[PDB]
Amino acid sequence: KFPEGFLWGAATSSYQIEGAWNEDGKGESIWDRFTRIPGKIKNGDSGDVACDHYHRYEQDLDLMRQLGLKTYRFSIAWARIQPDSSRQINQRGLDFYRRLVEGLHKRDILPMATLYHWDLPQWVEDEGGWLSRESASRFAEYTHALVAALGDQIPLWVTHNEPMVTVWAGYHMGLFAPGLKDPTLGGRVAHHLLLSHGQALQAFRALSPAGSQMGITLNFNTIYPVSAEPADVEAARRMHSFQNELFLEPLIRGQYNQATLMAYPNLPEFIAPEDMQTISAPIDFLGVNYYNPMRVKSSPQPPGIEVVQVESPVTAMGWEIAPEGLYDLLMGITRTYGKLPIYITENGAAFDDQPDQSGQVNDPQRVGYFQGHIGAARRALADGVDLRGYYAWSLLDNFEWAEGYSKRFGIIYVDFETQQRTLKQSAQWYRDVIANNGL
Ligand SMILES: OC[C@H]1O[C@@H](O)[C@H](O)[C@@H](O)[C@@H]1O
Repeated sequence: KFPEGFLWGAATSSYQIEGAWNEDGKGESIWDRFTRIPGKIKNGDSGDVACDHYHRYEQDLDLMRQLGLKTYRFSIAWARIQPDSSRQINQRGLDFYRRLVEGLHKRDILPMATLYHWDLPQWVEDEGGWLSRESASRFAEYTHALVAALGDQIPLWVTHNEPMVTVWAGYHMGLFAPGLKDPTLGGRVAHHLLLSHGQALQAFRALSPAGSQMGITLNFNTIYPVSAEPADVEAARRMHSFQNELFLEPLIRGQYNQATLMAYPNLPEFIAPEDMQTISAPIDFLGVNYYNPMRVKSSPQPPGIEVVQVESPVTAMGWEIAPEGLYDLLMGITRTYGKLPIYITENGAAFDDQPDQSGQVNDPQRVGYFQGHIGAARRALADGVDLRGYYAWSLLDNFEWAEGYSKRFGIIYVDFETQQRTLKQSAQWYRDVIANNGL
Protein backbone atom coordinates (compact mmCIF):
# COMPACT_ATOMS: atom_id res chain seq x y z
CA LYS A 1 0.00 0.00 0.00
CA PHE A 2 1.05 3.53 -0.69
CA PRO A 3 1.08 6.16 2.08
CA GLU A 4 -2.19 7.36 3.41
CA GLY A 5 -3.12 10.50 1.47
CA PHE A 6 -1.04 9.56 -1.56
CA LEU A 7 -2.30 11.65 -4.47
CA TRP A 8 -3.53 9.46 -7.32
CA GLY A 9 -4.39 11.58 -10.35
CA ALA A 10 -4.57 11.85 -14.09
CA ALA A 11 -3.23 14.65 -16.30
CA THR A 12 -4.11 16.59 -19.43
CA SER A 13 -3.01 19.85 -21.08
CA SER A 14 -5.08 22.68 -22.46
CA TYR A 15 -4.23 22.62 -26.13
CA GLN A 16 -4.49 18.83 -26.19
CA ILE A 17 -8.10 18.66 -24.86
CA GLU A 18 -9.94 21.98 -24.77
CA GLY A 19 -10.95 22.87 -28.34
CA ALA A 20 -12.91 26.12 -28.43
CA TRP A 21 -9.78 27.59 -30.01
CA ASN A 22 -11.32 30.91 -30.99
CA GLU A 23 -14.16 31.20 -28.55
CA ASP A 24 -14.79 33.56 -25.70
CA GLY A 25 -12.09 36.02 -26.84
CA LYS A 26 -9.27 33.45 -26.65
CA GLY A 27 -6.27 34.65 -28.62
CA GLU A 28 -4.23 32.59 -31.00
CA SER A 29 -1.44 30.51 -29.59
CA ILE A 30 1.68 29.38 -31.35
CA TRP A 31 -0.01 25.95 -31.56
CA ASP A 32 -3.13 27.34 -33.28
CA ARG A 33 -0.73 28.78 -35.86
CA PHE A 34 1.55 25.76 -36.03
CA THR A 35 -1.36 23.40 -36.74
CA ARG A 36 -2.37 25.45 -39.77
CA ILE A 37 1.01 24.75 -41.35
CA PRO A 38 0.54 21.96 -43.93
CA GLY A 39 2.75 18.98 -43.29
CA LYS A 40 3.50 19.75 -39.60
CA ILE A 41 0.82 17.43 -38.09
CA LYS A 42 -0.18 13.90 -39.05
CA ASN A 43 -3.48 13.77 -40.84
CA GLY A 44 -3.60 17.57 -40.95
CA ASP A 45 -5.12 17.39 -37.45
CA SER A 46 -5.30 20.31 -35.00
CA GLY A 47 -6.54 21.11 -31.53
CA ASP A 48 -9.40 23.26 -32.94
CA VAL A 49 -11.89 20.89 -31.33
CA ALA A 50 -9.81 18.18 -29.61
CA CYS A 51 -11.93 16.67 -26.77
CA ASP A 52 -14.17 19.71 -26.75
CA HIS A 53 -13.35 19.91 -23.03
CA TYR A 54 -13.85 23.68 -22.77
CA HIS A 55 -17.56 22.91 -23.38
CA ARG A 56 -17.65 19.39 -21.93
CA TYR A 57 -15.65 19.91 -18.79
CA GLU A 58 -18.52 18.94 -16.45
CA GLN A 59 -18.79 15.56 -18.11
CA ASP A 60 -15.04 15.11 -17.68
CA LEU A 61 -15.24 16.18 -14.03
CA ASP A 62 -17.86 13.44 -13.48
CA LEU A 63 -15.58 10.90 -15.16
CA MET A 64 -12.77 11.96 -12.77
CA ARG A 65 -15.19 11.48 -9.91
CA GLN A 66 -16.23 8.05 -11.26
CA LEU A 67 -12.60 6.95 -11.08
CA GLY A 68 -12.07 8.28 -7.54
CA LEU A 69 -9.21 10.57 -8.60
CA LYS A 70 -7.62 12.34 -5.62
CA THR A 71 -6.11 15.02 -7.84
CA TYR A 72 -6.23 16.19 -11.50
CA ARG A 73 -3.44 17.96 -13.34
CA PHE A 74 -4.44 20.33 -16.14
CA SER A 75 -2.77 23.22 -17.87
CA ILE A 76 -3.96 26.75 -18.28
CA ALA A 77 -4.18 28.19 -21.81
CA TRP A 78 -2.22 31.46 -21.39
CA ALA A 79 -3.93 32.82 -24.60
CA ARG A 80 -7.35 32.38 -22.97
CA ILE A 81 -6.09 34.66 -20.18
CA GLN A 82 -4.07 37.21 -22.17
CA PRO A 83 -5.29 36.94 -25.77
CA ASP A 84 -3.27 39.84 -27.10
CA SER A 85 -0.37 42.29 -26.70
CA SER A 86 -2.47 44.73 -24.59
CA ARG A 87 -1.75 42.22 -21.76
CA GLN A 88 -5.35 42.78 -20.61
CA ILE A 89 -6.95 39.85 -18.82
CA ASN A 90 -9.75 38.09 -20.66
CA GLN A 91 -12.28 37.45 -17.95
CA ARG A 92 -14.18 34.70 -19.76
CA GLY A 93 -10.96 32.74 -20.08
CA LEU A 94 -10.14 33.16 -16.44
CA ASP A 95 -13.71 32.23 -15.50
CA PHE A 96 -13.41 28.90 -17.25
CA TYR A 97 -10.52 27.90 -14.98
CA ARG A 98 -12.32 29.24 -11.98
CA ARG A 99 -15.36 27.00 -12.83
CA LEU A 100 -13.08 24.03 -13.50
CA VAL A 101 -11.31 24.44 -10.18
CA GLU A 102 -14.54 24.96 -8.30
CA GLY A 103 -15.87 21.77 -9.90
CA LEU A 104 -12.77 19.89 -8.82
CA HIS A 105 -13.17 20.91 -5.24
CA LYS A 106 -16.87 20.08 -5.33
CA ARG A 107 -15.82 16.57 -6.15
CA ASP A 108 -12.91 16.49 -3.62
CA ILE A 109 -10.33 16.42 -6.37
CA LEU A 110 -7.20 18.49 -5.62
CA PRO A 111 -6.23 20.75 -8.55
CA MET A 112 -2.72 20.78 -9.92
CA ALA A 113 -2.35 23.51 -12.54
CA THR A 114 0.45 23.79 -15.08
CA LEU A 115 0.90 27.42 -16.11
CA TYR A 116 2.82 26.63 -19.28
CA HIS A 117 2.20 23.46 -21.29
CA TRP A 118 3.52 24.79 -24.63
CA ASP A 119 0.66 26.88 -25.92
CA LEU A 120 2.43 30.25 -25.79
CA PRO A 121 0.22 33.16 -26.92
CA GLN A 122 1.17 34.35 -30.37
CA TRP A 123 1.54 37.87 -28.97
CA VAL A 124 4.36 36.73 -26.73
CA GLU A 125 5.93 35.02 -29.72
CA ASP A 126 5.60 38.35 -31.66
CA GLU A 127 7.70 39.88 -28.79
CA GLY A 128 10.42 37.25 -29.26
CA GLY A 129 8.95 34.27 -27.49
CA TRP A 130 11.50 32.38 -25.37
CA LEU A 131 14.39 33.96 -27.28
CA SER A 132 13.63 37.18 -25.46
CA ARG A 133 14.57 37.57 -21.89
CA GLU A 134 11.50 39.77 -21.46
CA SER A 135 9.25 36.70 -22.00
CA ALA A 136 10.33 35.67 -18.49
CA SER A 137 8.77 38.90 -17.18
CA ARG A 138 5.62 38.31 -19.31
CA PHE A 139 5.37 34.80 -17.83
CA ALA A 140 5.79 36.19 -14.28
CA GLU A 141 3.01 38.71 -14.93
CA TYR A 142 0.72 35.90 -16.25
CA THR A 143 1.63 33.83 -13.18
CA HIS A 144 0.95 36.70 -10.83
CA ALA A 145 -2.52 37.18 -12.39
CA LEU A 146 -3.40 33.49 -12.11
CA VAL A 147 -2.06 33.07 -8.60
CA ALA A 148 -3.78 36.26 -7.47
CA ALA A 149 -7.02 34.89 -8.95
CA LEU A 150 -6.87 31.24 -7.96
CA GLY A 151 -3.78 30.71 -5.73
CA ASP A 152 -5.39 29.40 -2.67
CA GLN A 153 -7.82 27.36 -4.74
CA ILE A 154 -5.06 25.49 -6.49
CA PRO A 155 -2.84 23.74 -3.99
CA LEU A 156 -0.22 22.58 -6.46
CA TRP A 157 1.17 24.83 -9.27
CA VAL A 158 3.69 23.86 -11.84
CA THR A 159 5.42 26.68 -13.81
CA HIS A 160 6.68 24.83 -16.88
CA ASN A 161 5.99 21.46 -18.37
CA GLU A 162 9.05 19.86 -19.91
CA PRO A 163 11.24 22.86 -20.80
CA MET A 164 13.72 20.44 -22.44
CA VAL A 165 11.01 19.54 -25.02
CA THR A 166 10.32 23.19 -25.68
CA VAL A 167 14.05 23.62 -26.34
CA TRP A 168 14.57 20.47 -28.45
CA ALA A 169 11.32 20.12 -30.33
CA GLY A 170 10.54 23.86 -30.54
CA TYR A 171 14.01 25.29 -31.38
CA HIS A 172 16.43 22.47 -32.33
CA MET A 173 14.21 20.27 -34.50
CA GLY A 174 11.27 22.40 -35.49
CA LEU A 175 8.94 19.50 -34.72
CA PHE A 176 6.80 21.57 -32.35
CA ALA A 177 5.75 25.16 -32.24
CA PRO A 178 7.25 27.66 -32.96
CA GLY A 179 9.11 25.37 -35.37
CA LEU A 180 12.67 26.81 -35.20
CA LYS A 181 15.47 24.59 -36.32
CA ASP A 182 18.62 26.19 -34.97
CA PRO A 183 20.40 24.14 -32.29
CA THR A 184 22.58 27.06 -31.34
CA LEU A 185 19.51 28.75 -29.78
CA GLY A 186 18.89 26.05 -27.26
CA GLY A 187 20.95 27.45 -24.37
CA ARG A 188 19.42 30.89 -24.72
CA VAL A 189 15.92 29.38 -24.71
CA ALA A 190 16.77 27.10 -21.78
CA HIS A 191 18.01 30.04 -19.78
CA HIS A 192 14.95 32.12 -20.46
CA LEU A 193 12.63 29.18 -19.61
CA LEU A 194 14.51 28.80 -16.32
CA LEU A 195 14.48 32.52 -15.67
CA SER A 196 10.70 32.58 -16.35
CA HIS A 197 10.29 29.78 -13.81
CA GLY A 198 12.33 31.75 -11.28
CA GLN A 199 10.44 34.97 -11.81
CA ALA A 200 7.10 33.14 -11.68
CA LEU A 201 8.22 31.48 -8.44
CA GLN A 202 9.11 34.94 -7.10
CA ALA A 203 5.59 36.10 -7.95
CA PHE A 204 4.16 33.06 -6.24
CA ARG A 205 6.25 33.66 -3.09
CA ALA A 206 5.21 37.35 -3.01
CA LEU A 207 1.54 36.31 -3.12
CA SER A 208 2.12 33.47 -0.75
CA PRO A 209 -1.25 31.75 -1.30
CA ALA A 210 -2.49 29.79 1.68
CA GLY A 211 -1.92 26.07 1.52
CA SER A 212 -0.40 26.21 -1.94
CA GLN A 213 2.87 25.04 -3.33
CA MET A 214 4.74 25.59 -6.56
CA GLY A 215 7.21 23.51 -8.49
CA ILE A 216 8.25 22.70 -12.05
CA THR A 217 7.80 19.60 -14.20
CA LEU A 218 10.74 18.12 -15.98
CA ASN A 219 10.90 15.12 -18.31
CA PHE A 220 13.64 12.59 -18.10
CA ASN A 221 14.82 9.53 -19.98
CA THR A 222 16.85 7.27 -17.72
CA ILE A 223 20.07 6.54 -19.58
CA TYR A 224 21.66 3.09 -19.78
CA PRO A 225 24.87 2.37 -21.70
CA VAL A 226 24.43 -0.42 -24.25
CA SER A 227 27.50 -2.24 -22.88
CA ALA A 228 29.95 -2.29 -20.00
CA GLU A 229 32.67 -0.76 -22.24
CA PRO A 230 34.30 2.41 -20.79
CA ALA A 231 33.53 4.51 -23.80
CA ASP A 232 29.80 3.57 -23.64
CA VAL A 233 29.83 4.35 -19.94
CA GLU A 234 31.34 7.78 -20.65
CA ALA A 235 28.85 8.51 -23.43
CA ALA A 236 26.00 7.49 -21.15
CA ARG A 237 27.26 9.74 -18.37
CA ARG A 238 27.57 12.74 -20.69
CA MET A 239 24.12 12.03 -22.15
CA HIS A 240 22.59 11.78 -18.67
CA SER A 241 24.12 15.09 -17.63
CA PHE A 242 22.59 16.78 -20.73
CA GLN A 243 19.36 14.92 -21.22
CA ASN A 244 18.42 14.68 -17.52
CA GLU A 245 20.32 17.40 -15.66
CA LEU A 246 20.30 20.38 -18.05
CA PHE A 247 17.51 21.92 -15.96
CA LEU A 248 17.88 20.22 -12.60
CA GLU A 249 21.52 21.38 -12.16
CA PRO A 250 20.68 25.12 -12.38
CA LEU A 251 17.39 24.72 -10.54
CA ILE A 252 19.00 22.98 -7.54
CA ARG A 253 22.70 24.03 -7.68
CA GLY A 254 22.54 27.48 -9.33
CA GLN A 255 24.95 26.56 -12.09
CA TYR A 256 24.83 24.98 -15.48
CA ASN A 257 26.65 21.71 -15.86
CA GLN A 258 29.62 21.24 -18.09
CA ALA A 259 27.75 19.18 -20.65
CA THR A 260 25.31 22.10 -21.06
CA LEU A 261 28.03 24.75 -21.32
CA MET A 262 29.77 22.59 -23.94
CA ALA A 263 26.56 22.13 -25.89
CA TYR A 264 25.78 25.88 -25.78
CA PRO A 265 29.09 27.80 -25.48
CA ASN A 266 27.28 31.21 -25.65
CA LEU A 267 25.01 30.40 -22.72
CA PRO A 268 26.95 32.69 -20.30
CA GLU A 269 26.18 35.70 -22.48
CA PHE A 270 22.46 35.46 -21.38
CA ILE A 271 23.17 35.17 -17.66
CA ALA A 272 22.73 38.43 -15.77
CA PRO A 273 24.17 38.84 -12.28
CA GLU A 274 21.34 37.61 -10.18
CA ASP A 275 19.77 35.17 -12.66
CA MET A 276 21.28 32.00 -11.20
CA GLN A 277 20.12 32.93 -7.74
CA THR A 278 16.60 33.66 -9.07
CA ILE A 279 16.54 30.37 -11.02
CA SER A 280 17.70 28.33 -8.01
CA ALA A 281 15.41 29.78 -5.39
CA PRO A 282 13.81 26.81 -3.58
CA ILE A 283 10.86 24.97 -5.20
CA ASP A 284 8.30 23.19 -3.07
CA PHE A 285 8.29 20.04 -5.24
CA LEU A 286 9.61 18.58 -8.45
CA GLY A 287 7.26 17.18 -11.09
CA VAL A 288 8.71 14.16 -12.88
CA ASN A 289 7.53 13.08 -16.30
CA TYR A 290 8.75 9.70 -17.48
CA TYR A 291 7.76 7.37 -20.30
CA ASN A 292 10.87 5.52 -21.44
CA PRO A 293 14.64 5.17 -21.02
CA MET A 294 17.32 5.84 -23.63
CA ARG A 295 20.06 3.43 -24.45
CA VAL A 296 23.38 5.06 -25.38
CA LYS A 297 26.62 3.98 -27.03
CA SER A 298 29.76 5.92 -27.79
CA SER A 299 30.48 6.92 -31.33
CA PRO A 300 33.57 8.31 -33.02
CA GLN A 301 31.58 11.01 -34.69
CA PRO A 302 30.52 14.22 -32.96
CA PRO A 303 29.14 14.52 -30.48
CA GLY A 304 30.48 11.04 -29.55
CA ILE A 305 27.03 9.71 -28.42
CA GLU A 306 24.49 7.60 -30.31
CA VAL A 307 21.07 6.66 -29.02
CA VAL A 308 20.21 3.11 -29.93
CA GLN A 309 16.71 2.19 -30.82
CA VAL A 310 14.86 -0.51 -29.21
CA GLU A 311 12.35 -2.62 -31.25
CA SER A 312 10.61 -4.29 -28.34
CA PRO A 313 8.92 -3.97 -25.95
CA VAL A 314 7.56 -0.67 -27.14
CA THR A 315 4.34 1.33 -27.18
CA ALA A 316 2.64 2.74 -30.31
CA MET A 317 5.06 5.65 -30.09
CA GLY A 318 7.97 3.21 -30.43
CA TRP A 319 9.00 4.11 -26.83
CA GLU A 320 10.59 1.36 -24.80
CA ILE A 321 8.57 0.01 -21.90
CA ALA A 322 11.03 -0.29 -18.96
CA PRO A 323 9.48 0.38 -15.57
CA GLU A 324 12.83 -0.03 -13.86
CA GLY A 325 13.81 3.23 -15.63
CA LEU A 326 11.25 5.04 -13.43
CA TYR A 327 12.70 3.52 -10.23
CA ASP A 328 16.24 4.38 -11.31
CA LEU A 329 15.31 7.95 -12.30
CA LEU A 330 13.65 8.64 -8.98
CA MET A 331 16.47 7.15 -6.96
CA GLY A 332 19.08 9.08 -9.03
CA ILE A 333 17.34 12.45 -8.61
CA THR A 334 16.96 11.78 -4.87
CA ARG A 335 20.67 10.68 -4.40
CA THR A 336 22.05 13.55 -6.57
CA TYR A 337 19.84 16.46 -5.58
CA GLY A 338 18.51 15.33 -2.15
CA LYS A 339 15.18 13.99 -0.94
CA LEU A 340 12.77 16.67 -2.15
CA PRO A 341 9.13 16.13 -2.69
CA ILE A 342 8.35 14.55 -6.03
CA TYR A 343 5.12 14.08 -7.93
CA ILE A 344 5.12 11.88 -11.03
CA THR A 345 3.23 14.41 -13.10
CA GLU A 346 3.04 12.17 -16.21
CA ASN A 347 3.52 8.51 -16.89
CA GLY A 348 1.49 6.49 -19.38
CA ALA A 349 1.44 4.88 -22.82
CA ALA A 350 -0.03 4.93 -26.30
CA PHE A 351 -1.56 1.73 -27.70
CA ASP A 352 -3.89 1.26 -30.63
CA ASP A 353 -7.20 1.03 -28.80
CA GLN A 354 -10.40 -0.01 -30.57
CA PRO A 355 -13.91 -0.51 -29.12
CA ASP A 356 -15.15 -4.01 -29.51
CA GLN A 357 -18.58 -5.00 -30.89
CA SER A 358 -20.09 -4.33 -27.54
CA GLY A 359 -18.53 -0.79 -27.27
CA GLN A 360 -15.91 -1.75 -24.64
CA VAL A 361 -12.34 -0.61 -24.90
CA ASN A 362 -10.05 -3.28 -23.49
CA ASP A 363 -6.41 -2.15 -23.28
CA PRO A 364 -4.50 -4.83 -21.39
CA GLN A 365 -1.13 -3.59 -22.63
CA ARG A 366 -1.86 -0.23 -20.99
CA VAL A 367 -2.82 -1.99 -17.80
CA GLY A 368 0.47 -3.86 -17.92
CA TYR A 369 2.35 -0.59 -18.42
CA PHE A 370 0.74 0.95 -15.37
CA GLN A 371 1.16 -2.16 -13.28
CA GLY A 372 4.93 -2.16 -13.94
CA HIS A 373 5.42 1.58 -13.52
CA ILE A 374 3.28 2.05 -10.43
CA GLY A 375 5.10 -0.90 -8.90
CA ALA A 376 8.46 0.72 -9.70
CA ALA A 377 7.28 3.99 -8.16
CA ARG A 378 6.25 2.08 -5.01
CA ARG A 379 9.72 0.56 -4.71
CA ALA A 380 11.31 3.98 -5.06
CA LEU A 381 9.06 5.29 -2.30
CA ALA A 382 10.06 2.24 -0.12
CA ASP A 383 13.74 3.05 -0.83
CA GLY A 384 13.48 6.65 0.33
CA VAL A 385 12.15 8.79 -2.51
CA ASP A 386 9.65 11.38 -1.19
CA LEU A 387 6.96 10.49 -3.79
CA ARG A 388 3.77 12.35 -3.01
CA GLY A 389 1.56 11.51 -6.01
CA TYR A 390 1.24 9.87 -9.38
CA TYR A 391 -0.65 11.29 -12.39
CA ALA A 392 -1.49 8.99 -15.28
CA TRP A 393 -0.97 10.55 -18.66
CA SER A 394 -3.73 10.97 -19.80
CA LEU A 395 -7.23 11.20 -18.44
CA LEU A 396 -8.45 11.38 -22.09
CA ASP A 397 -7.34 10.37 -25.51
CA ASN A 398 -6.31 13.71 -26.93
CA PHE A 399 -4.35 15.67 -29.56
CA GLU A 400 -0.87 14.18 -29.41
CA TRP A 401 0.98 17.19 -30.85
CA ALA A 402 2.62 16.35 -34.23
CA GLU A 403 1.07 12.85 -34.13
CA GLY A 404 -2.38 14.41 -34.05
CA TYR A 405 -5.14 11.96 -33.14
CA SER A 406 -3.12 8.95 -34.39
CA LYS A 407 -1.95 8.21 -30.77
CA ARG A 408 -4.23 7.43 -27.87
CA PHE A 409 -2.78 7.88 -24.36
CA GLY A 410 -6.05 8.05 -22.45
CA ILE A 411 -7.37 5.82 -19.77
CA ILE A 412 -10.70 7.11 -21.18
CA TYR A 413 -11.43 6.51 -24.86
CA VAL A 414 -12.73 9.47 -26.86
CA ASP A 415 -14.63 9.02 -30.05
CA PHE A 416 -13.61 12.28 -31.74
CA GLU A 417 -16.55 12.12 -34.16
CA THR A 418 -19.20 12.12 -31.44
CA GLN A 419 -17.21 13.14 -28.32
CA GLN A 420 -18.46 10.04 -26.58
CA ARG A 421 -16.24 9.02 -23.66
CA THR A 422 -15.82 5.39 -22.59
CA LEU A 423 -13.75 4.19 -19.66
CA LYS A 424 -11.09 1.80 -20.90
CA GLN A 425 -10.15 -1.29 -18.99
CA SER A 426 -7.14 0.66 -17.68
CA ALA A 427 -9.42 3.32 -16.15
CA GLN A 428 -11.43 0.56 -14.46
CA TRP A 429 -8.19 -0.99 -13.23
CA TYR A 430 -6.85 2.35 -12.02
CA ARG A 431 -10.04 3.08 -10.13
CA ASP A 432 -9.36 -0.21 -8.26
CA VAL A 433 -5.72 0.82 -7.59
CA ILE A 434 -6.87 4.13 -6.13
CA ALA A 435 -9.51 2.39 -4.01
CA ASN A 436 -6.87 -0.07 -2.72
CA ASN A 437 -4.26 2.62 -2.41
CA GLY A 438 -1.93 0.37 -4.37
CA LEU A 439 -1.52 -2.70 -6.56
O1 LIG B 1 3.77 12.26 -25.68
C1 LIG B 1 3.03 11.93 -24.66
C2 LIG B 1 3.04 13.13 -23.74
O2 LIG B 1 4.48 13.46 -23.59
C3 LIG B 1 4.64 14.47 -22.60
O3 LIG B 1 6.05 14.76 -22.99
C4 LIG B 1 3.85 15.79 -22.69
O4 LIG B 1 3.99 16.66 -21.54
C5 LIG B 1 2.41 15.43 -23.08
O5 LIG B 1 1.80 16.70 -23.51
C6 LIG B 1 2.41 14.43 -24.22
O6 LIG B 1 1.06 14.16 -24.64
